[PDB]
Amino acid sequence: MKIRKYMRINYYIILKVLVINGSRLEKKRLRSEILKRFDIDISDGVLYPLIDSLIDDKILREEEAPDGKVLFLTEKGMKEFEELHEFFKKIVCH
Amino acid sequence: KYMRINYYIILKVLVINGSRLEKKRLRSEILKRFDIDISDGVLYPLIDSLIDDKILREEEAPDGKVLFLTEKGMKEFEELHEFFKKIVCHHH
Repeated sequence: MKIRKYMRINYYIILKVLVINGSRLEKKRLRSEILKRFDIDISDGVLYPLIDSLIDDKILREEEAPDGKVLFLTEKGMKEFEELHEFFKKIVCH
Repeated sequence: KYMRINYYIILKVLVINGSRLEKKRLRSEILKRFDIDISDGVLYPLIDSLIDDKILREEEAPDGKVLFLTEKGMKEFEELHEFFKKIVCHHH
């Protein structure tokens, strides 16, 4: 296996927070969710570009809703999460 | 600069090998231990950068240059390991 572009902790964390919330989360809550679940504070200027890349690569989907935009994890994204989860488990965990 | 995960894998492979490893065996060891293929194009300059950071040191020897994780190096791995472990392993 070669190292691939999403093998970064912040991508894993974003995908994990989606899976945690049943593959659906309002965009305005992502930063808070990450902070409360992982104790990590990602700035806006770093976070939302990561989100954009995921959305434009069809890992995430975004639907415009009246009370904020909603993020969805796609089938492609769930498969990527599973790949990333196995990768990080293999190199980090016992 | 390179993706940080490479830095972690390098330090981990050194720690697993008792903080010492022949430079030539690093690529093979990473593949053996983790089934991860990392290029010499990434590995070698990254090693030089970690040497400038005093994270590794490089002894000359036959049958080749030997890499050593410093005390600084070991502390930096532990910190990063603890950081990743809480995120990834048995989290929530």
